[PDB]
Amino acid sequence: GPSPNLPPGFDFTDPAIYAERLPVAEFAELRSAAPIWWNGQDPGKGGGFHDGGFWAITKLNDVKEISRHSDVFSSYENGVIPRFKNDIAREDIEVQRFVMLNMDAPHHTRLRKIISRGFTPRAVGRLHDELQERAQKIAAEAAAAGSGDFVEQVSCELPLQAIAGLLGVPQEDRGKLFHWSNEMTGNEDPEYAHIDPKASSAELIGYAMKMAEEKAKNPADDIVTQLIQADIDGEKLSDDEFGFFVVMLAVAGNETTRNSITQGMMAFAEHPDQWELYKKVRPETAADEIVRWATPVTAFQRTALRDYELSGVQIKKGQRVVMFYRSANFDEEVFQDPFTFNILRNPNPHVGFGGTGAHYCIGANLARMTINLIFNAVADHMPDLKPISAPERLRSGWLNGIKHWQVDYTG
Ligand code: HEM
Ligand SMILES: CCOC(=O)c1cc2cc(-c3ccncc3)ccc2n1CCN1CCOCC1
Repeated sequence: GPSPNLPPGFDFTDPAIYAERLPVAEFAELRSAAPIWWNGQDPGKGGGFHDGGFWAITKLNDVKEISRHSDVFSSYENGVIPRFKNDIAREDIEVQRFVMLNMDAPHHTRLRKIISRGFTPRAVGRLHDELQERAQKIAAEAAAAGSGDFVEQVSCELPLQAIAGLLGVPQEDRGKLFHWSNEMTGNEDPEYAHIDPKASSAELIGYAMKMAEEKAKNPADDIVTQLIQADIDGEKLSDDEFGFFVVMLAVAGNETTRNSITQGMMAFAEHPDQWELYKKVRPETAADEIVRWATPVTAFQRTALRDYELSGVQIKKGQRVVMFYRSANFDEEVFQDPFTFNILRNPNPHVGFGGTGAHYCIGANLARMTINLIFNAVADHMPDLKPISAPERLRSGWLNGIKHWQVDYTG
């Protein structure tokens, strides 16, 4: 049929778009008129990839099919981040293959099995009481300030305290850990143009290898002991593997959950009836609707290892496919009234945590618990908060970020 009604040269990974808005109408146009669509990229404008473009994947069922078929659609070949600075060196993309996220089987399979010791339901549930205490304090301290930046005073700290608590990081080191974590993303935004994620990664790995050495000497009530201890078949994280895991956690669990909190509260501000129902019932289904609505990871990519026919479209070996979770989470064929914010939506088969498959977010339930604890604390301590001014968005081609949002906690 006809081509989609998009501006000439539109690129759905363009950071200049996301600094201003989510391209919600453009995604809906692809879903209607071209659900799998070749997004061409001009020479030098591919965000670190130099292959002419990629396939835009806009439907939830296609996102799931790609995610299940990891034997064909590789994470390792080009990594899963679909946009960097246009001048990034290929070596700086390939160095990212040392984190589990950018590995294929069998290397990913081994690493995932070991790391799963650190994300058992018991390990995550063991954080519930401390994270609930920290959430209440964060909301109380924010409310006491009267007004301020909701992103910084409500959204930022609890995700970072969740990473620190999972890892057993001493309190005197958590300032350093949070700094390194915050220096890992956003470097295409002018506000963060001076951050040095390579230097931060190196500092994190060095810190993490020292922690691995020390925690072998004395096991503690952390997951670190379970990670670096050989099983019957001698499987464990080496010290440097633990380091690359910490680098991966510092990124994976920080600005993702943060942006679900900020955009969850933005949704509540825009849907007062849902906020009144939340305060009354406190339904934990709200966390999944908040993740669906916030879709903190706009997109991850894969690379075809062989020719593959997807929904009538011939994907060719070597081509990239970009899974736009932000489109799939509003797919009219899957969700009843996708553009209604409904905190009771159940079941909620969103792909905010990815499509079901080998790389499905291992921190999904830790993320949901963090969200539920902070929004209970917000409801307890600042039930009448009202926005002061519009959110400032993050210039990124794959992360859907809010840098700042002024709020009157008093109302
Ligand atoms: C709302 C918050 C979060 C969102 C939206 C999110 C989203 C995602 C997505 C989209 C993926 C890729 C899934 C795929 O490719 O199929 C992923 C993977 C991953 N996430 Fe999360 N995540 C969140 C929170 C967290 C937290 C809190 C942690 C840990 C503290 C975490 C750890 C990981 C790890 C380790 C992976 C890699 C898994 C693998 O490659 O096998 N995430 N996440
Ligand atoms: C060798 C250092 O490992 C990285 O670098 C790295 C890890 C990482 C993890 C995620 C991630 C996001 C969401 N869920 C799970 C994982 C995303 C990006 C990641 N990176 C790349 C950092 N980049 C920043 C700027 O440019 C250099 C690369």
